[PDB]
Amino acid sequence: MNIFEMLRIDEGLRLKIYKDTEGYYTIGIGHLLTKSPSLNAAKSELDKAIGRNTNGVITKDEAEKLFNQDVDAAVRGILRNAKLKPVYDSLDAVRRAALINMVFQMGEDGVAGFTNSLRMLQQKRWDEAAVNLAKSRWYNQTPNRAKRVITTFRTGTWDAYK
Ligand SMILES: [Cl-]
Ligand SMILES: [Cl-]
Repeated sequence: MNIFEMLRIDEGLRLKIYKDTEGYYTIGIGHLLTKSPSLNAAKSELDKAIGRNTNGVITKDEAEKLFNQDVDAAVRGILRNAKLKPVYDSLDAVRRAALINMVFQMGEDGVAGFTNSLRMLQQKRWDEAAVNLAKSRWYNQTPNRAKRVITTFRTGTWDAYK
């Protein structure tokens, strides 16, 4: 298992514009297009992102390309973030995947706000961090996915994904 396969399990793949769990226009592998309610504003962002007139539909290859950029940007955002970087550097390979997953879903600012859990992860207090991570809107809103990420942090194994 690796970060790509992990995220592919959590986000799915859709080749036509769809609405995410929050109700926002998305396409491919969890690629957020816009927070705007307008489907046209979404199609516009979509075409800008792909470099062609898509009419709301893309191919698998195009979906995968967006995905590659998005994972890349997630990692680089962590590395540039003063709050996140030290956490990431402290972690083993599996748990690093878990932090990347959170960042991809909720953005850098979002994760960076989990101050207390971050400190606990850094200190390697697994069980405590798992308990604190669960007290969040994130966990309340997407409990199945959150549990999977949380289990990855607690255990340092890919069990939740197998
Ligand atoms: Cl883009
Ligand atoms: Cl869920």
